[PDB]
Formats: sequence, C-alpha cells, structure tokens
Amino acid sequence: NKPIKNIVIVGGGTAGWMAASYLVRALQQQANITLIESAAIPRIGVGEATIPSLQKVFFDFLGIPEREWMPQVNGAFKAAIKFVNWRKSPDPSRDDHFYHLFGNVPNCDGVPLTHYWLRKREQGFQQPMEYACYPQPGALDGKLAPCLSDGTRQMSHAWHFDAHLVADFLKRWAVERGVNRVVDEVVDVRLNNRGYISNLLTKEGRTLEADLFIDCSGMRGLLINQALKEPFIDMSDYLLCDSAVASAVPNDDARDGVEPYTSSIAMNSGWTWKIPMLGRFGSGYVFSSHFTSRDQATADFLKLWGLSDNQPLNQIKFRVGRNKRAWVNNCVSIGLSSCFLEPLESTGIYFIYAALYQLVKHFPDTSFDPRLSDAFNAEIVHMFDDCRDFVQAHYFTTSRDDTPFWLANRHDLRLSDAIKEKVQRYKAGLPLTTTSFDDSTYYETFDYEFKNFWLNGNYYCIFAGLGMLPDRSLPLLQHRPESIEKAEAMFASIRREAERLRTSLPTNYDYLRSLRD
Amino acid sequence: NKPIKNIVIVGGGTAGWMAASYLVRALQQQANITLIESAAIPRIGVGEATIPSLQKVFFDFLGIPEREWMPQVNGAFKAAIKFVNWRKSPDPSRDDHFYHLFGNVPNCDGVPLTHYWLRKREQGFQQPMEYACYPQPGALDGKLAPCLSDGTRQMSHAWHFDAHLVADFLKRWAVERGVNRVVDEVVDVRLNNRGYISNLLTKEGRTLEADLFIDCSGMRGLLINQALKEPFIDMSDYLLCDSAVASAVPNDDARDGVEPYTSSIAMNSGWTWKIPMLGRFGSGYVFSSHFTSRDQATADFLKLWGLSDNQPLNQIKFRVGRNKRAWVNNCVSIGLSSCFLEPLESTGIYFIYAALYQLVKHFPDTSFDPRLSDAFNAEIVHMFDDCRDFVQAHYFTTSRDDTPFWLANRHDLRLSDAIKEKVQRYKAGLPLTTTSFDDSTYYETFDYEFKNFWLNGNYYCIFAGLGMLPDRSLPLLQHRPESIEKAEAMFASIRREAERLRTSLPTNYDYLRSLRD
Ligand SMILES: Cc1cc2nc3c(=O)[nH]c(=O)nc-3n(C[C@H](O)[C@H](O)[C@H](O)COP(=O)(O)OP(=O)(O)OC[C@H]3O[C@@H](n4cnc5c(N)ncnc54)[C@H](O)[C@@H]3O)c2cc1C
Ligand SMILES: Cc1cc2nc3c(=O)[nH]c(=O)nc-3n(C[C@H](O)[C@H](O)[C@H](O)COP(=O)(O)OP(=O)(O)OC[C@H]3O[C@@H](n4cnc5c(N)ncnc54)[C@H](O)[C@@H]3O)c2cc1C
Ligand SMILES: N[C@@H](Cc1c[nH]c2ccccc12)C(=O)O
Ligand SMILES: N[C@@H](Cc1c[nH]c2ccccc12)C(=O)O
Ligand SMILES: [Cl-]
Ligand SMILES: [Cl-]
Repeated sequence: NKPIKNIVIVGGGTAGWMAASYLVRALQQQANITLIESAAIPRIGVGEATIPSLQKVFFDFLGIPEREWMPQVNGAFKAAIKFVNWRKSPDPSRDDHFYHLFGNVPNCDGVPLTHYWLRKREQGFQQPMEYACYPQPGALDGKLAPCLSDGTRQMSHAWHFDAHLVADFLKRWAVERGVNRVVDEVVDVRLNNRGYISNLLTKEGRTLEADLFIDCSGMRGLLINQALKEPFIDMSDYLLCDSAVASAVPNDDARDGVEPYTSSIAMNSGWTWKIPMLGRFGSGYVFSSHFTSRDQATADFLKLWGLSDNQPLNQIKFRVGRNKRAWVNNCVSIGLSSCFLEPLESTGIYFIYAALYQLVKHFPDTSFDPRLSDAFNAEIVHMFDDCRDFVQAHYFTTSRDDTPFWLANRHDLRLSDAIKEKVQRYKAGLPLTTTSFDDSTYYETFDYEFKNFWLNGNYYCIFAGLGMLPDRSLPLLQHRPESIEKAEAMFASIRREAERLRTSLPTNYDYLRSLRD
Repeated sequence: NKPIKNIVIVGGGTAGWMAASYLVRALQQQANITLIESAAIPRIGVGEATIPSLQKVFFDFLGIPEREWMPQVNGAFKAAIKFVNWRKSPDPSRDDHFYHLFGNVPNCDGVPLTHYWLRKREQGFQQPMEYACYPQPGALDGKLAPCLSDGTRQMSHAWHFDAHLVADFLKRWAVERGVNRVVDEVVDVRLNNRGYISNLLTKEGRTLEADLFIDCSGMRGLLINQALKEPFIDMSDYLLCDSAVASAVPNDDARDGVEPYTSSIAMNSGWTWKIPMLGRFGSGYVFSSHFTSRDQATADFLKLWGLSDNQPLNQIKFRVGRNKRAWVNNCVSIGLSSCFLEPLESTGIYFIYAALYQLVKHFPDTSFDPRLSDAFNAEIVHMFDDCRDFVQAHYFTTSRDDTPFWLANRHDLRLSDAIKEKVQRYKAGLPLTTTSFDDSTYYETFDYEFKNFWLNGNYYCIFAGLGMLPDRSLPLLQHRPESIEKAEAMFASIRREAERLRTSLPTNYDYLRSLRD
C-alpha cells in the first residue's frame, strides 16, 4: 500500500499546531504537511494549565527542552491544583482547601502511605492526608518554586502558560521544518460516494486535497462532525457545566507572590479556575447555564476578583462529551473537534498530545485499514471516559448542599459502571492503582501512564480532600505492626523533606524572575 | 343609508373566527353574521407566538379574561424573543444571544436609559444594553415565569399557544353568540357590473349573499385577489424568505424547563423559530428557496433538533407583501388574504385583530362610502409597511457574512425611505419614539400603540443586539452630569429588581403546571 504523502490539518489553535509539529517530527520522510487556519475565526486560549506529560510526551518528542519553550510562552510553574471551598458549603471563617499533587505516594511493604494515614486517622490523627503523604503542600502554601535556585527539580510539576503564545511558538517551529501554512477559511468539504473526504473548498477558492485530514477546527468539528456527520455524544447527563466567563486579572506579584499551582474555587453554580503567571492570573468561572445565567455568573466572577463592569471578558460555551469515533475514514479529530471536558483536572492539552501519540502509534497507509482506526478510536474512548469519570467524581462526592447546582451534582448525575466500581473499592478500603515505579519512571513511561492515568494517590487526594473516606482501613494492616512502624518512619522522612523545602526553595515569584520577566 | 345587516366571512382559520367573534361583539344589534369554511382546505396553525395587545385589544374586547382562554388553548407565556446566532457568523464556543423584551425602557430626565447605557459603553462598560436597561432578561435565562406564584404579573408578557385550539375556542364562542356556521366550499364569486360582490356560489350549491364580505380565505385571497383582482404587492425585494419547514418537537419540561420566550435561531438561509409550551415546542425553519432547497432546509431543521427522517413536517410556502388595498368595494381582507410578513416579530395575529379594530373604527353602511375604506386602507398600509421595515432592519443590519443568504441581506435589499430615516436618526445617537407612558398606559391605549408600535427600546433591542450602535452618545448628556448620576441610580434599581425576580418567580414550567397540564 502507498504511504500517506499529503496531510492537511484544518485549524491553527493549540491543537492544529501541536498536530503539525508532532507529525512533522514523527514523519521524518515522505510526508507533506499543510495547515489551513482562518484569520477570521479566533483560537481558544484562556490562560492554560498543564501536566508533566506535556514535556515528556510532547516537547521531548520534538526535542525542545523546557528552558527553550518556557520563556517564549511566559511560562510559570504548576505543582498541583488547590481546591477551595469544595468540601462543604463555604464559610469565610474556615479555610477549606486541599491539594491534588502530581506524583506517586510511596508504598510501605506493598501498601500506599494513604492507607497507613487512614489507619492513623481512625486513631485520632488530625493531619490532612496530602500533608502527611506528600512533602510539598506546605511549600505550595508558601508559594515556593518547584526547583532550587540552580534549577534542580524538587517536586513533580508542570506549567501555566499563555496559550496563544504556545500556538505561536509551535507555528514558528513547524513552519521552519517544512509545514506549509495557508491563511484561509474552509467553506465546503466534498466527500466521495464512499464517504471519504475528497477535498476542501476554501473562501479564497483554493481546493485542498490530501491522503490524510486532521480536523483541528475546534468545537465546530468542521470535518468530523459537519462533513462526516460523526455523532457527538453529549455527556451533559454526566456533568452539568456548559459555560465559562473568563479573563486575565492583574496580580501584585511583588506583594502577593505567584502561586505555583492552579486553584479551583468552588462557586455557587460551578467553579472558578485561577492560573497564575508573572504579572497576572488567568481566571474563568466554569458554570452551568441551567443553574445560573451568564449575566449573574459574570457578576460573580467580577465580585470574586473585585473587578469592574468595564473589564472585558472572554465569554465561552461548550458541549461536554466526545465524538462516537475520533477517526473516521481519512479524518482524525484532535483537540476541541474531538471532545471536551471542563478544565477541572487540566486534561485538555493532554488530550491533544495523547491523541497525537496514539495517532502515530496507529499510523495508516493510504488504504485506511479500519483495524488501525478502530484500535486508535478505542484508545481515545478509554482516555476520555476515564478522565470524564475522574472529573465527575469531584462532583458526586461533594458534601456541598447549599445551592441547586451542588444538590444536582450529589443526586442527579448519571455514573458509569467503571466509576461506581472504583468508588466501591475505595470505600471498602482498597487501594486503587498503585505502582512501585517512582515518578521519574512513571512520567517517562507513557504507555504505562496513558493506561494508568489516575493512580491511588490521585483518587485519594480528591476523595479525602472532599471528605469522603473509606469505611475502614485495610484489614491487612491489623496483622502488620512492623509495617505500621515502618510507615511511621516514612511519614517522618516526608516531614523532614517538607522542612528542608521550606528553607531551601526560592519563592516561585523570585525563581520565575531569575529566569526573567 | 341602510346599515349593514348581513355579513359573510369566508374562512375558518384564526382570521375568520377572530373576525366572527370581534364583529359579533362590536355589532350589538342589526347584524347577521355567517361564516363559511371548507372541511377540505386546512387552516394555517403552526404553534403561534403573540404580543400583549392580543389580550388588551382582542380578548378584553370580547370580555374574555386570560385565565378563561389560556387553559383552553394550552397557552404558555412569552416575555421576549431571544435572537440566537444573529450577530455574526455562529461559533459553537460563543454565546450569541440577545433579547427583544416587551415594555418601555424608563426615561431619566427626558432621555431613555438606552442612551445613558451607550455613554457608559463608550467609557468601557461591558454589560449588554438589554441586561442594563430591563429587569427581566436574566429571569428569562433562568426560564422563570412572568408572574409570581399567586399570579401577580412581574413583567410585560404575551402568549404561545396552539393556534388550532384558538380557532376552535373562538368558533365555539362566536357560534354560541349567534354566528351562523356553514361547512362548505366557495367555488365561484359573482360580481355585479360595477365590480361589487353579489354572491358566492358554493360546492354544495348554496348561493351566499351579504351586505359585507370578509375575506378570511388565507393566502389564496379568494375574494380580494381572485374575484376582485386586487393586486398583491410582492415585497420579495425587501425580504428574501418565502418558505418554512415546521413541526412540533417534544420537550423534556421536567429536565429542561419551558422557555418563557420565543427564540429566533439564525440558520444558514433563514432562521428557526422556537415556540415553547407545556410538553413540546413548535419550531419552523423560515428560509429562502433562492438560497436553499426545501430538502436541504429540511435536513437542517431535523439536524437542529436531532429529529428523524420519520418526523412528519408542515411544509409551507408564502408570498411576502400585502394587497394594494385591504378593503375593496364590499370586501374587507383580514389575515393571510390581506398580507404576510415572516414571523420574526410575531405580527401575524396582531395584523388580524388590529385590522378588525380598524374595521370597526371605519365601519360602513350599505352605501360603502369610499372615504371610509380609503381611511381604513391607509391604516392597514401604515401598520404593515411599518412592521415590514422593522423586520427588514433585523436583516440589513446583521454582521453575518458566512453565507450567500446573509450577504444578500447586507447588500441586496430594497429599503424604504422611512426605515433609512430611522436608521439615520439612530446612528446619529437620537432616540426613536419614546414615551413617558408606563407599560400599563401604553398597552391600554391602542390608538397610541397602533401608530407608535415600535418604540425606541424596540429598535435598540434589535440594533444593539445585532451589534450596530450609534456613532456616539447624545451630545446633550455632556452637559448633564447630574442626569448621568440619576441614571446610575435607575440602573441600580433595575439590578435590584432583577435580583428580586431571580429569587421570587417560580419557574415557567412550575407556574404553567400549577395552572395545570
Ligand atoms: C473554557 C476552557 C478552559 C480550558 N482550560 C484548559 C486548561 O486549563 N488546560 C488545558 O490543557 N486545556 C484547557 N482547555 C482546552 C484547550 O483550550 C484546548 O484544548 C486547546 O487550546 C486547543 O483548542 P483547539 O485548537 O482544538 O481549537 P480552537 O482554539 O477553537 O482552534 C480552532 C482553529 O480552527 C480554525 N478554524 C475553525 N474553522 C475553520 C475553517 N472553517 N477554516 C479554517 N480554519 C478554521 C480557527 O481559526 C482556529 O485556528 C480549556 C478549554 C476551554 C473551552
Ligand atoms: C409559517 C408561518 C408562521 C407564522 N407564525 C406566526 C406567529 O408566530 N405568530 C403570529 O401571530 N402569527 C403567525 N403566523 C400568521 C398566522 O398563522 C395567521 O395569521 C393566522 O393563523 C390566520 O390565518 P388565516 O386564518 O388568515 O388563514 P388560514 O389559516 O390559511 O385559513 C384559511 C381558511 O379559509 C378557508 N378557505 C380557503 N378557501 C376557501 C373556500 N374556497 N371556501 C371555503 N373556505 C375556504 C380554509 O378552509 C380555512 O378555514 C404565521 C404564519 C405562517 C405562514
Ligand atoms: N497522570 C496525570 C494525572 C493528572 C491529571 N491532571 C492532574 C492534576 C493534578 C495532579 C495530577 C493530575 C499526571 O500525574 O500528570
Ligand atoms: N408594540 C409591540 C411591539 C412588538 C411586536 N413584536 C414584538 C416582540 C417582542 C417585543 C416587542 C414586540 C408590543 O410591545 O407588543
Ligand atoms: Cl482542561
Ligand atoms: Cl408573525
């Protein structure tokens, strides 16, 4: 069979330029790549938060080190997401926060420290799980950098950056490596009688042909949904939010520091992200139009940050869900054209480079063997539905009951069998997926991470943070007092590391400044 | 001169039964009224939306309160029309909606709040005009009722109802009051040598005579057009749509609520109405056959609502325009026999009862003084052409350029001198017609409303919603800082009212249910 020679990517947002760059790198020879993007249709870039696989799967693949791309996108550091006011109905006299940290919780004799922590909690231990089981949360409270001043990494972390700048950076990178860029707008898509894409007709009268089409057109799914008619599976029965109101808010970094984490601040009818970088933070109130109006939600977002009726706002709507199939015939959807999940756990850009990784892993020839696309499609469904369930578990496990929105989340959601099963194991006191890999191994082994994306520590951060704990500690521990004492020594080491970080790390603001404004 | 004694109405649709009922009520003595309607020729009833004068001019005249007629027609509430995707080319990531609300915008020192809002917008104020100037749009977003649970009206509103049921209700009402109903079909119309209608010959061999004939035969204009040869002024040079594909779509009211407004959803080659009531919504894609085929437009309508190729559809065509004269000799046209304008601003049923009001105001004797019919005809021309221009202003002011249809609307329409003049005043920053009347006064003074049917607030809802704003705020305001501060207090009161409505109104679904399924 003839190899794919010509590839056309529709879309110049983060997805299209990630696609262009990943494919140009992956396809060393024989491929001609063209990207068409409209000057008239804006990209989606709100201020974006990411996870460690961005470097390991995406930039490392391109051969671009962190120090090369970070400054060009005004990158900042992200060590966690901090959930605020999620646990029960907010009270301004009470500090309700918890962290979801990157990285694996250590095991002690085959049992994760989360489980020894729970046994202590049964005996009256007061410290929250993540402060007991991870060395870094107090450092995040102190707004400390993830690295020593000399750049030596001290905790697993990822990035916050200007999403437009990321698209721009990759545009430059891809074009320089032979990617053909066309600034124009696709107006019609012709299919042959068999249902394959023949060509794209553009506003300026260009006819684009290719062996392979990558739909990066964003939520409109110009090829996959509109031309190819692939059903979008609306998952608004699983998750209620459908809207965001977003802006950048200036930050007084010299006075207030730069928080080395994304915050998720539960609101009345959704939650507000906060994504700090030097000089400002991206923020957006993700809300459900069924429970609040855009105008009301806008009042709230402005009130939250003391912002004026004059502050210009990025008003957004979205459909939650995914295509029935991500790749149909000769078209692969990547990015917002493929699926969307609210940004509660920073999975959006992950879905782009994870899908691209899988595309290259299942790369077709011009015959388009359906066995390849079937296998690819199955990977995408696992990836998405697994993240959807994880996000949904933040909502159905909450103890908040103060608004219609929170009550709906507690009572009215449709839950997959898979998430019910995980919750059941957790409640029984069983660990979820654990590994004896350290973080380096995990984050360097994407075939492992892709299929084991949420580990025991991830579930525990969320469920413990939200105040849903197992019915009991692991029965096995009752037989293992030596192991319990071994775990005590491990908790002691974590505390020692935390105290060392406290006095060793520069502030995030100082470190970012030393990398340079 | 001898009074009119015998009246024959041809047609049993909404127009004929409104005519029968209005005339039987108006003509207390000396009139004998017969209505002939064919069992073989269907009525036009799609699911219909109305305006407040329906109660004030029509049902109040009959002496029928809202609570008497509403339940019998499965009525629902309408507080606005919500225009979706009209402002620029649709993007599924963007919420493009605006409301056209019933009721007058308040004045502050002789200047409408729309104009203070514009001055704020010049200074960076971000809130849309209708959310600033009216207390109810956020309540409509929350699908709230127009009344408190005890029925106390909280905003100006009108109705959605089953149009067949309305015709049926009035049929029963009119017949009970002495209207003679004949189920038969007129097959020939005899004119005397002078051109007056002598008689109607029917299929069953009846010969109908009368002093006065009311043509309610619908678009065929059996008497006015076909027998009397009155020219129809085709206005397809002003407005491009000529077709609709319509259906009822089931609604999940318990899950999704019942929207207390009509929606106008701009499509590729026209727009789709949505008219909610309990259990379902009437919908129709109004389109231009010049830009799309009925088959294509049907695909779109089905796609819009996720409907099946098995869904039976009300396929419609129409001519836009009006007779050169509505009343000729002894025949008065009322309803679709007189004129048609696409339902963009819910004027169709208005044209019926407004025309009937004017008929009674110009009521003839058997001599048919042409001074009476001339005066009546002039009122009808003003009424129609004024609404035509208002509707047309939705089309020529749009910024959409994504289809041939939208481009034609921006560039290819013939505009009246009257509408050019209004647009010019608006662009100069001048208010259009304002009144210091409150809504109660306006809607109780039909001689005022009939001649001042679109006020400043109506034009501003549409032009601001579509994104065409004046070149500048009113120069006068530069001299009136105290007035500007007074307006601020008024905007503050509106916001307070909006927040009170948010927590005080029942949902529209709940309220309608309490009135009863
Ligand atoms: C509210 C919100 C918050 C988010 N937060 C995060 C986060 O914190 N972290 C994270 O990782 N991800 C986040 N995401 C996801 C992230 O923004 C997207 O995954 C990412 O930016 C890629 O978008 P995209 O390129 O698929 O689509 P878009 O940005 O919508 O780009 C679409 C491109 O296609 C072009 N186009 C469309 N139609 C045509 C046509 N007819 N002809 C030519 N060009 C066309 C447009 O011009 C544009 O270039 C968030 C998303 C949303 C909506
Ligand atoms: C697509 C569309 C959407 C609309 N939407 C709205 C809206 O949202 N709101 C609104 O207020 N209005 C709306 N209208 C207008 C509204 O439907 C009409 O104004 C109204 O229902 C009255 O119609 P009619 O009685 O004039 O004619 P028809 O309903 O066509 O009735 C004609 C009557 O005359 C009879 N007839 C015809 N010829 C003969 C004959 N030879 N002998 C005996 N009987 C005869 C028929 O049997 C029938 O009884 C819309 C109209 C259309 C076409
Ligand atoms: N395996 C992913 C899990 C993840 C996604 N979003 C997160 C946010 C916070 C912590 C972990 C995550 C990671 O460690 O990167
Ligand atoms: N004077 C009419 C104007 C009107 C017609 N159709 C409308 C639709 C929405 C708002 C106002 C209107 C009214 O207030 O009833
Ligand atoms: Cl995300
Ligand atoms: Cl109408």
